[PDB]
Amino acid sequence: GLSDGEWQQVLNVWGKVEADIAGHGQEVLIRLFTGHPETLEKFKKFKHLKTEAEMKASEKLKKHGTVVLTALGGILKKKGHHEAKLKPLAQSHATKHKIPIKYLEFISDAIIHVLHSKHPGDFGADAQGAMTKALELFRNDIAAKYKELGFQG
Ligand code: HEM
Repeated sequence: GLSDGEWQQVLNVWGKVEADIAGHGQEVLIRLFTGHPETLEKFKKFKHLKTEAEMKASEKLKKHGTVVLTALGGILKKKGHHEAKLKPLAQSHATKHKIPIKYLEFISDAIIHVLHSKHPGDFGADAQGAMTKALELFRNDIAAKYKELGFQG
């Protein structure tokens, strides 16, 4: 779905993430939860966090941020051949935690927002378009697996 140049733009900005993956992950989750509070309800560990300030002080939230962006990074680095890396993630988010595709769109938006905020010089208009396409491919392929797994997403 993406050109070689588009994947380069994706992996270029992703390199910036790997220098502070916990900080990025924290900011992504806080953007998600504050922008779409219904998503917070999915997390038994975190839904007690009422405010952005409480979220920022949570070590466990930050650690989960690391887990999320580590998994996403592994998937992005597989470019268009990401099915093997994506498979276990689709499975867990269709069974252990049922996460609607809409919420994956919300976190996609959050990722794009955080990347634009922290690395604008590596995330101009075209790079943002490339990442948008990469995260769309991600959601589309998860959705396809969801259905096989019997989850309407
Ligand atoms: C870029 C998208 C996402 C990625 C890469 C991702 C990745 C992960 C990973 C690696 C785990 C731990 C292992 C696993 O269960 O698979 C996890 C757990 C979890 N995810 Fe996601 N996730 C994403 C989006 C979401 C969204 C949008 C929600 C809810 C709105 C969500 C809800 C959860 C919950 C509730 C857990 C368990 C947390 C815990 O153990 O306390 N995920 N996720």
